[PDB]
Amino acid sequence: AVQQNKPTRSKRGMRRSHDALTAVTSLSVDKTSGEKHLRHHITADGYYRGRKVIAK
Amino acid sequence: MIGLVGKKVGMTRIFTEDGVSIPVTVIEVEANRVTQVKDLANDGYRAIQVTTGAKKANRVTKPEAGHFAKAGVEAGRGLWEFRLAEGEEFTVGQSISVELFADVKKVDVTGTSKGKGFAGTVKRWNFRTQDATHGNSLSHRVPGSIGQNQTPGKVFKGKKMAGQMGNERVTVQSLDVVRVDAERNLLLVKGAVPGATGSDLIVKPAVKA
Amino acid sequence: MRHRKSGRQLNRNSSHRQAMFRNMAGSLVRHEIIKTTLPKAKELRRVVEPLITLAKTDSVANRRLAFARTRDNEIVAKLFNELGPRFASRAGGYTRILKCGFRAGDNAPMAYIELVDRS
Amino acid sequence: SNIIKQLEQEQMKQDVPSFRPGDTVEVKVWVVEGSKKRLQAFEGVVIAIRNRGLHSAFTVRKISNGEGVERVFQTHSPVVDSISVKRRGAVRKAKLYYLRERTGKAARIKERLN
Amino acid sequence: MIQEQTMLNVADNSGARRVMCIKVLGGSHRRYAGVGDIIKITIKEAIPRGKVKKGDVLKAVVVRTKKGVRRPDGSVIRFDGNACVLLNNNSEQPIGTRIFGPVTRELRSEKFMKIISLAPEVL
RNA sequence: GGUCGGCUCAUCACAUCCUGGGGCUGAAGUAGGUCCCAAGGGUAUGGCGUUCGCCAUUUAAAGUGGUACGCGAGCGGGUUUAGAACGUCGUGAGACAGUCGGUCCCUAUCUGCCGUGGGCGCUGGAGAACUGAGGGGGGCUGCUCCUAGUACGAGAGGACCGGAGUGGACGCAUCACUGGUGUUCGGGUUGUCAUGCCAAUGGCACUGCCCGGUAGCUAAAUGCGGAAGAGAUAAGUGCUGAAAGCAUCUAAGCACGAAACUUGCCCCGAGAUGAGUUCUCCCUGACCCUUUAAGGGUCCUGAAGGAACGUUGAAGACGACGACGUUGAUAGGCCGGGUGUGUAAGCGCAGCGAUGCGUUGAGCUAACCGGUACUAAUGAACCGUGAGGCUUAACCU
RNA sequence: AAUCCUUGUCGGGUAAGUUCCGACUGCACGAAUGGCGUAAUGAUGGCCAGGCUGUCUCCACCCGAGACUCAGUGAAAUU
RNA sequence: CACGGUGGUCAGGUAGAGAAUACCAAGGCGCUUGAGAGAACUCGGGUGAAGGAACUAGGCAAAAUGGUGCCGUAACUUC
RNA sequence: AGGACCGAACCGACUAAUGAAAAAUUAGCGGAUGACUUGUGGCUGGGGGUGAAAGGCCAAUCAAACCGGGAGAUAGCU
Repeated sequence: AVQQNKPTRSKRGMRRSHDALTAVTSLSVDKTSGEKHLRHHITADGYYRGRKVIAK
Repeated sequence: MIGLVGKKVGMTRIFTEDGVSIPVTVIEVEANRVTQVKDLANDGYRAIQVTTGAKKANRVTKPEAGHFAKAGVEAGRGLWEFRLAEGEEFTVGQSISVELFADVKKVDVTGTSKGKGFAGTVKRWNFRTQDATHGNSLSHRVPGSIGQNQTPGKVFKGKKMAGQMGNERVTVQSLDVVRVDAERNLLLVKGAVPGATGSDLIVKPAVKA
Repeated sequence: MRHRKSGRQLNRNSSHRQAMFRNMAGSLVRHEIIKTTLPKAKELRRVVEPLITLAKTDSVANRRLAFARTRDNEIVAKLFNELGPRFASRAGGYTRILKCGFRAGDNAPMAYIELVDRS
Repeated sequence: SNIIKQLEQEQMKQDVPSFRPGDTVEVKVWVVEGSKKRLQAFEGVVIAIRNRGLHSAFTVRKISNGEGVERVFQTHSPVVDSISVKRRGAVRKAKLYYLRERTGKAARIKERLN
Repeated sequence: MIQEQTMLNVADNSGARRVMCIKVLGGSHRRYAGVGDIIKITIKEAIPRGKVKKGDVLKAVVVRTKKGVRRPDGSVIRFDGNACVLLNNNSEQPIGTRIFGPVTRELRSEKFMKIISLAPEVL
């Protein structure tokens, strides 16, 4: 139910070893608009694999 | 004696002329082909390594390709070893067929069972459920006690508990071999053998017999 | 476990789920493009496309069936008079998913689902 | 699969007549006793059919010697010699399990004419 | 699929209408008795003047079950009620002289040959 | 400054209940008695707060103990609060191991255990297949038949040894069958609201109430298992054989001997840091720099392979594992089939009508089967480098 | 018996009944701190039967809410 | 605490004995974290072969019964 | 007619499982023309009240309420 000894700061650190985030490996560049975006997602302007899939 | 690497096709049934229905697992045993022949001198033991099936030339890797190339054989879906007995010779390119099983009466089929995932003790270990009523509080399928007080003051190793169930190698033994069909590359053995449809199966002649 | 099982539950009971698919599909039909969570969008393909298929063969019975499925007459009309003859030639694949990042309020992955012959 | 199908079809009988639920059928079955095969009939109402090619079955119910008896024949088994429809019944269900809790006059099933 | 506390009907003419199973014989922990399986029974309801009498503890052999029996071809035979034939505790041959209702090929053996002979229909 | 019993889970001892091996017997046989070895596995359901016990019916057997009289941070009949009463004791308040009612909390830090990953290591890197140090699982037993109504015995009765079948309990797998489930399929039907109304549909009433039921998952369903064999032994039996002219199973030597032990069967397993083996694949460039060594740095270079992203899976809590990514069937859709339901709607006929009949085994049909690029799986980018230390030996020249 | 010995003994009920019902040496019933009966009534105590059933043999599957993962917020006992 | 308690008045429709219940009107709301996933286990539900109290201290809990009309209804009774 | 019966409101709280809640929930359960229930106001005060009696209740407090005072009670105890 509850601890008998305050765990150390070292212990805490160890525990949070794995808590670290992974940055996106590399963004993709759209062939037409030249603007960066996540793989397989449309761009902010609304291009995907060249063609303008959605109007702004 | 060596074994073969089939694939589980499905189950069906063979009616006998006598009246009896025999429940069979259809194992498709396409031509297993030798890749490597190990020995006491180089590798430290006699065995053959075989492959089977096809594989995408674009999805077989370089090292994999090279191994196959050396053998002088097509790239199959895997590699499997079989220890050789005294007086069992095999050449490297050689293709073994289900024809091999025509003489045998029983087989040990081996394969990876279906995966139940995280299973509780009731499913995994046949633990008896606790009472469904009569006051029982939040403890119907829970595993009950797991030890003794103070001595030993620890749970013993191997305690039966919940956990990953299935998706593991299992060998059924002494399955009677009903039909060897060299034409259609089939082997019918009586009874259920492990794993799902499409799964690889290692068939061997039965060790106990 | 769920070996070989179809369908997303979507943390809803069955009736509710059905309702939402009816609505969502209808909306899609109306607008030819909607933004929605990705899983939901995926699910929708198996409601809308069948409706579209049904709409190809124009009959009274078919129309009735469509209505039952959807329950907006306008939507049905759209399906039968516009979309069926538009997709007449097309064998399946009437719709299209387009992943479009992440929703602000709950980091849910969104995606535009749109009819194929929209633009 | 394909292979399985192939295996099955070369075991199926080609002479199974068309019967439905509600029909009164007469199934002749082989019976071994000592060293003499003999044919035993089982007339009754077909309450259920299961269609699964080689694994097709049908369940015939009769009232022998007071006791109600159901018997589930595997349709393509060689233990059944001949199926034969004596009478054809007009019912509106695929399965007449309601007849388990009906007797005599209640368990009548009108004849399917034409 | 008969077990302790299951009430069977009686196929023979020994006197008992209704008997209860109090033990499935032939093994430690043995759960169920099917057809051809000897059970220990108690007589719960009997006719006024029969051979047996109410509250008699004695053996019986199960001859029909509602669960039913499989044959090698995969067929199953079921019945509408679970029935047995009462037997002597020692000799284990039937008390009754006349079997009512159909019985099964499962039952035929040097043990229960009499019963089969008696029976109107063997399925 | 958590004390009975029950349940659930056990684990160990052997002073052994069953099964196994043996000596003696007041052991003819069958069945027993008793002692010795043996802890591999097994070792009952019910009737009447209990443990126990008695009784019923089984069983090969229903072992005896330890484990905080094992187990309440795993789950209240009894004793042991407050209410009430009987008997009894007390003048009385009250009292009695004398006799209806009455709150059982805790989200797990560490150890431990069951599963499952991330890191680094294993000395260039990578992809595979192994060996197997070690560890774990498994090890129960009935009945019937034959041998043989033989041996034995006055009869009654009735074998050892050895073989064959079929069960019980337990375990593993599996879904072909028999079934369960199947709020994602089809249908019936009550009340009510809606779609303008009829007809037809949908909502809500536990899936409104039901009847069927696909795939999956599943047991009651159906396959398989316990072994044989080998080695070394236990008690025990001996062989040859002195010490002790004899005798003696032993002191030298030799042999047999049991579910125990080691193997043999199944699973994990090289973090086995003692970090193993085999096969295959990949990288064969420049110059600075000095605190000159397995040193640091800048340009070029970026392999094998990996990861990531996406479509996903009889894999799965998440990671992981598997499949596939247009040189493509990975998923969805579509086509055909199958399965399920049980003759849709609309129209026509018959009927005063409810309804029936025809079109029509129709319509609709999830997770199935076989196909099909219609939709989605992007050209890339990212990590990973650039021949791999020293010392000895043996070889090659 | 709202009686130690005691699971008294006999009978009934059950295959089997320390409970229950009926009867026969009051450890230590007993007559308004009432005795013995009693129809009706009781979320009252005990016992038996019919029906019913996942209570159980012995669990299986399914539908939802949590648990698990992601994003936002963000406690507690204890030490 | 943006968390159970709180007197009066108003009382539509269809079904119904009804202010019960079900579906609706007028009117008012979706309950101030969402998104996925579809393990164990917990909660709240549904169905279950054969058996049917064998469960348990105890049928606890579930299951079942369930309406109107008519026929019919024992002991015992303070009638 | 009825401290009559079945049954919503209303009053209660026998069984059950389960902080939103310092006693609730959902599912059932009892009474429901009466010794009923309820609103508003009033009265009874601490060895005192009230009590169809449980040592119950008297502001989440009861074998003698709360607040302040005697008061730094006393404590051979921790």
